[PDB]
Amino acid sequence: YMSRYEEITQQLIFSPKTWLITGVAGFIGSNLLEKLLKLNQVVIGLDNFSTGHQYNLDEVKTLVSTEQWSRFCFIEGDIRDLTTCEQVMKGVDHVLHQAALGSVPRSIVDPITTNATNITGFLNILHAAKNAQVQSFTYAASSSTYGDHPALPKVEENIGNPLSPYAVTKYVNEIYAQVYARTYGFKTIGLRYFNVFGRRQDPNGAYAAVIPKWTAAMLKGDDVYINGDGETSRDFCYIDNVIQMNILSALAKDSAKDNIYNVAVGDRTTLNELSGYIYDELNLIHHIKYREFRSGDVRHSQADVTKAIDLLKYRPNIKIREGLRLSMPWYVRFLK
Amino acid sequence: YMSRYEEITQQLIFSPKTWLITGVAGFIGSNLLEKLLKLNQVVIGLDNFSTGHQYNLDEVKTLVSTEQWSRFCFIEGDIRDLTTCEQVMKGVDHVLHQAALGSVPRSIVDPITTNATNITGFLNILHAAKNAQVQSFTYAASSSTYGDHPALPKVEENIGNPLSPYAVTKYVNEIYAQVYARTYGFKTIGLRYFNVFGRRQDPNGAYAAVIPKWTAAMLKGDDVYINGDGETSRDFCYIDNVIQMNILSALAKDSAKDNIYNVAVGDRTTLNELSGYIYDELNLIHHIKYREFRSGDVRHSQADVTKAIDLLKYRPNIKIREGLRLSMPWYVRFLK
Ligand SMILES: NC(=O)c1ccc[n+]([C@@H]2O[C@H](COP(=O)([O-])OP(=O)(O)OC[C@H]3O[C@@H](n4cnc5c(N)ncnc54)[C@H](O)[C@@H]3O)[C@@H](O)[C@H]2O)c1
Ligand SMILES: NC(=O)c1ccc[n+]([C@@H]2O[C@H](COP(=O)([O-])OP(=O)(O)OC[C@H]3O[C@@H](n4cnc5c(N)ncnc54)[C@H](O)[C@@H]3O)[C@@H](O)[C@H]2O)c1
Repeated sequence: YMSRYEEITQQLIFSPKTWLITGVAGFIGSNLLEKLLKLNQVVIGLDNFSTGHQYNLDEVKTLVSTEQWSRFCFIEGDIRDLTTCEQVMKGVDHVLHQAALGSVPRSIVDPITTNATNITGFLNILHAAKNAQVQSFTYAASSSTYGDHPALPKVEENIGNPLSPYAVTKYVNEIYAQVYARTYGFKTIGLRYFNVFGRRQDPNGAYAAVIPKWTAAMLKGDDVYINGDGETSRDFCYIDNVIQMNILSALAKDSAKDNIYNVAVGDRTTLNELSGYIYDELNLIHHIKYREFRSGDVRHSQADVTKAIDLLKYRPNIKIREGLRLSMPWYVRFLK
Repeated sequence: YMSRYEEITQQLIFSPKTWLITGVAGFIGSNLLEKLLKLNQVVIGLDNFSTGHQYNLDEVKTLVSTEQWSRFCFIEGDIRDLTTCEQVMKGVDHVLHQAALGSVPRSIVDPITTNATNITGFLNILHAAKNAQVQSFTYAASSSTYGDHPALPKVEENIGNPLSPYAVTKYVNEIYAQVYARTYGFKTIGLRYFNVFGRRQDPNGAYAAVIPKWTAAMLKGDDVYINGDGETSRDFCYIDNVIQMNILSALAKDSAKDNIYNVAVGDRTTLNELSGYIYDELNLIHHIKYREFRSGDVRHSQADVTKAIDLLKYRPNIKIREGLRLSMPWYVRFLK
């Protein structure tokens, strides 16, 4: 039972709000779209189809009723354009900012466009939200910001040195958000995601994340590569936990705002064990090589979620094995 | 005497280099242009005249030889456009990046514009220098990076939270510089200026700095406003010290690179004391209200410069009194 979350959702259904989702055609964005429409919220969506896809939007349309779909206004546009940022803010209550170009490798190889997308784009959205006087503002941050801090588990208040331009951009989102609270009274929540996974995470392309990447290859009978020794470890966190945290953040009490929260489950899985896990789960629905470490890549990652548990009454319910199980059927349909 | 600096300056007279100065039409940039052309260097300049002035360029031209001036290539353009950054970099040995929009209050009113010049702008120049593989890269950082840290005097390795949008941008300069060193081997030096003053520091404009502002007001007989009770203190730094630190950094040994240095005197002067000192030196060339503290003002500011003295052989040889004596005639001229 996700008790607090249950209750917040009940409020929303009775007293529906207008939400903006940037990144809405992407993985986490379209997941948020799915749930909010299912709660009868009015949603305004913004995406430029860079890493996101029209087919994410089409899938969501099939997952929700037609009255629900009718409360969704999609706007093709770019967060790098302040003007489009302000137009989409008009009448918004709740901001959920997911639009970014992710990936640590991407940032190393083009820190320029990524800076414009992830810093300039974020400030555009942040400033426009302030001027529009939204009720809340919750944005996607990153565990990569811990950097080279050696402590496990990772606690919000203790971070190291950024090890990639991607880490920098996400850290900058946090600092601008803090200064926005100091300078304007504008109180936000930043969510440091830890390896999110589930339905509609892109398996294709040179920047694919490890779970969909491997799943896709296992299905195709292709090779399953591992960047380094396989001991590199992570806190894989199924999207539903992320959707919970975004919605709790949006209706957080004021004292819980201007804070950063780890979003994860608190577990550690190595890349060796995951390789196993995905195979076992895919083999139930009836169907290995080592290379060099990825540069700018973080060694070990495990979240401490006590802070979100405490302040938001976050209840992480779906762990890695279950979440794989919920996902593999999605990837079969999608890749066939 | 300025032993190491004097040594360096003689070397340059004998074996000229190509220097890029961004912000070349500004206060610090045009002072750097003056010194480098007097040392017969090849200088590439870039400025968009946002806060800079064509007349600073005209002034520098009257102070050097036509042959010296023939080695100044001036480009009117914006560090926000990467292409123009890449162009001004070809054949450059030493980058002195000074272009930015200063002023805390400016950045509160318009955080978007400060962001674009100070972070996007800075990152474009840093990336192009990296790509052109220059010998050195030195940038204007800021004492605002100390934020709310309570130590005084201020020591490079101990900083607090950034207290305005401007402070975020200057802090982010440092972070990107450190990330470029880790990621691409590209070692920069960042210079945390404290309260620089001297010739060609704009006395006009809403964001005018205190020494020039007060000096204009004294000569016109306008009201000298003190923002608070006058015990507020600063480490006022004559330009020539800053010129010094720039050139030392440009030619620093490798191990002195990827480091941050305070650039100041190490002394603390009150606003009360300063209003005295300005008057005193103005009246030797023969010619006061109290209001609210400015919002978000720093109470006391003083640098510890031993790291500069130690690693770069800096000599803070011009103190506030001397510097004010040297600057007062320039202001009398400029203002009549
Ligand atoms: N998936 C993870 O494990 C993870 C981890 C840490 C942080 N994040 C962050 O979560 C957020 C959402 O990530 P995701 O995993 O859904 O990736 P994703 O690539 O599916 O979605 C990102 C979406 O943002 C859109 N977008 C990108 N730049 C845009 C721009 N300039 N203007 C408008 N839209 C733009 C893309 O088209 C895409 O739809 C991003 O900020 C990402 O950095 C994700
Ligand atoms: N003066 C101080 O006490 C002090 C203190 C801390 C930091 N700084 C920093 O020192 C540097 C130089 O400052 P200054 O005091 O000479 O200020 P300044 O305003 O006199 O000069 C800055 C120059 O940069 C140029 N510029 C601004 N944006 C530009 C852009 N996008 N493209 C091209 N040119 C652009 C302006 O036209 C101007 O000529 C700045 O980085 C400033 O933030 C100064």
